[PDB]
Amino acid sequence: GHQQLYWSHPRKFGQGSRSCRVCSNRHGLIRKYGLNMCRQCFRQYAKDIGFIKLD
Amino acid sequence: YKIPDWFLNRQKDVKDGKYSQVLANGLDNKLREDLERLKKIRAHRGLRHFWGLRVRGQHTKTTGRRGRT
Amino acid sequence: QSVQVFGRKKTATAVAHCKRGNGLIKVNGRPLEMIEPRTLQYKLLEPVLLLGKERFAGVDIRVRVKGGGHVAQIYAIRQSISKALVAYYQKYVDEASKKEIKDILIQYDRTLLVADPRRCESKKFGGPGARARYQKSY
Amino acid sequence: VQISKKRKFVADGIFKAELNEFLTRELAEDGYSGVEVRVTPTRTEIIILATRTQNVLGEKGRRIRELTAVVQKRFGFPEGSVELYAEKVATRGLCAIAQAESLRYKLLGGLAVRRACYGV
Amino acid sequence: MLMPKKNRIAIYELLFKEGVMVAKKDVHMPKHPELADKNVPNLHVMKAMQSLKSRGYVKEQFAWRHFYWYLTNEGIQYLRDYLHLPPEIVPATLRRS
Amino acid sequence: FRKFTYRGVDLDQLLDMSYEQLMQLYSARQRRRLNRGLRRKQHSLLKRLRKAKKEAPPMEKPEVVKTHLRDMIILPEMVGSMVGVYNGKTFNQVEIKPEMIGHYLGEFSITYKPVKHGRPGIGATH
RNA sequence: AGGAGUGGAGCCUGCGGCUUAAUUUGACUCAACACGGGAAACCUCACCCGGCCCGGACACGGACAGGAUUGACAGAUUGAUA
RNA sequence: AGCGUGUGCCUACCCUACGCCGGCAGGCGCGGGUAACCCGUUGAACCCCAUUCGUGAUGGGGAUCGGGGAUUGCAAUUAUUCCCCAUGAACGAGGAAUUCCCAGUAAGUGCGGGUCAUAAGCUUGCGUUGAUUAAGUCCCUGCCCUUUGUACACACCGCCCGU
Repeated sequence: GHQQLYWSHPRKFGQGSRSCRVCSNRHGLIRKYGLNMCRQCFRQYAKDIGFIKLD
Repeated sequence: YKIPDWFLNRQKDVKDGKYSQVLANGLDNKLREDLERLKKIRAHRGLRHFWGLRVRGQHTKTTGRRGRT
Repeated sequence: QSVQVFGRKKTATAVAHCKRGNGLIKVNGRPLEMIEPRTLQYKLLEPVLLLGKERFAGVDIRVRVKGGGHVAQIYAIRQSISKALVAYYQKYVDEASKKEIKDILIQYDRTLLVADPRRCESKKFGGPGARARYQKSY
Repeated sequence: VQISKKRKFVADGIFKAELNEFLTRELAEDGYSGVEVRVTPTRTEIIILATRTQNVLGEKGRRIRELTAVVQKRFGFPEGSVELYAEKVATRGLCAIAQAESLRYKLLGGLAVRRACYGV
Repeated sequence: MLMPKKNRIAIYELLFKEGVMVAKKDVHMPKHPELADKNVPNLHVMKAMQSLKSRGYVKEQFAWRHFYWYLTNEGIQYLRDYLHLPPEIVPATLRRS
Repeated sequence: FRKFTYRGVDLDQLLDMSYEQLMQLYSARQRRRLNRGLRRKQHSLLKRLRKAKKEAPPMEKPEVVKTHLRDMIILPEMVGSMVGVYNGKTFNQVEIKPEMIGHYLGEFSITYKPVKHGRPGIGATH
């Protein structure tokens, strides 16, 4: 059953619970500051987000 | 003083119920590795204890060359 | 108005409120050579052996001395006393006497006015620190 | 909803990037150039700078209506709290987005690549 | 297809009453932030409308994990050709002059 | 020889005579593990143990039981009673004794066997 | 004519062929080898002791009231409250 | 110390103060913080200090490896988890073969971030203690600027000669 199985012994370290918000991919995730992008998509969109390379 | 004694060497220990007295020295390493019960319980951690392997499991090939040599 | 820069060095600071008052001989409020770390305790005894007892009867320097680090907190007391004498003499009589005691103190040692600019530098790529690199295999 | 300043700024940047990408692939055929967002008390405007605005607004402002509806329904804006406009860019020849799109549509539309690129 | 029919009829009714939506690209997910509270569990509802627009005769517009659907004349034409319900049940598209 | 006493304690009553000392004379290693809490699926090993202890009298091991389950037992003293466990690809049993508190029930499977050694030559091997 | 920090004196991982089942996919000089942000019990594992749920717009063979999919620890499968 | 992190839109898996007192992180309560506001003047700290060696296999540094209460994890053992009793560790400069490095640098040392459930022996940063050597050269390994030779141009891992 759905309610007899869900959240029984908790997924307190779920790794398949997150994905890139742009490409639905699970590796290279950047969860810092709530970005939730993979590192490649973040490098693609960093200038638009507001991160810039000063040093 | 009825203090629960965490100051001693071996509480809960096998081969003497209370903190009693036993004779002859030169055996402290043996007293920290009780050879009878581990051998009789047929344990693989028993082979760790007895063969000289790592009952906790330090890594041995180059590092961890002190501990079984 | 109020001109007050007190003494500071590296990290530590001896806030030196200069005004008229008792002005007894005290470092951290404590006696002449009595500081607990016991390492650099002579640095203040030197000048007061030249002028006399009358000269420090009206110079209250109330110091808030905060900061960990010997080379910081020490070597800041010398800066603080140099500035105290400088300001006192400049404001009261003339800058010629300030010229003279500042001359002896500063030409005596350069390192009051100058601090060490050296500071920990940034860590870089592919290495345990700033300059070291990770071992390269072949 | 209370959120930290770092997270708020990062989420604002994420919203700008997602909106830019969405309407880029939506109306790049209409000479899309850029988007700007102005957040002011009760007024959150989205300005779409594009070379041609005839199809960006469409007829009777149909396309602008659909864009506002989809943006509001996706990003959770309050109903009627976001109004997105569309204004022309004075100098189309100094935007690499517009000119790269123009070169793409000259290449797709049929032209020698050297001729299209030299015209651009 | 992995779809029931009762929720299917309910989702056709909901799609009639709304018409233009934006959806995320999930299949087995019953917790979608912007498409909850339809008196029906959200898994069947959300996948149901995704399949309603993704039969093979209606277009889409999608990226950044989100489906965008605007009511073109293909949407209305397929409405006519498949459901055979005339638009005299007035949709949300005949307003805002 | 003759039977050796269990620290002079009495096991005649399950609760009043014995199991009074949760930690008084009993060590760690399932001192708190038994008190971690409870879940489902826990009582099946104990049920099979009660079957294998009731249907089968002592001095006579029961039929083969082969399950992996590694569980928490509110008691780690189980005299005349063992959990015959299938581990790896094979089965293992250990002769139990009424001196149990101070160890685990899963540390008896040798799984770190010396893996196969090759014959490196042709090139340089040191 | 310099040295300092010793891959062997004070905590593991990546990779290259073979125990019935393990040395689990790209990369092999610098410019591969805690690199794939790759610290994999499930989940993105896919050399795992055996497998079950689903697939269908285009031409298709068996042309519909059961043609059985996932919920019992007990007298069982080599694990498996399928 | 300083760099930083920290929670109710799928984050009901945030950072924690204070009181639980078996001996302090801690399973129970009760508060603070969407943060220069609370953790925090950064919750079992460095270097130092008559536990002390007037010399050195000792007190001076950890040789497998057992306990007292367990941070609380579908397993942990087939990677989570916390001070100590002196039974000695080749206990004081290291096979050919080599890597990195010029001052707040090497090295020692710990602390954050990412990964993440506190998840690190990884990496990415940050401080803290803090040097020995050198201000040179083209010997090795290579690079660049010129002249020169070439039978090479797939460019010397080239071309090519004779049983």
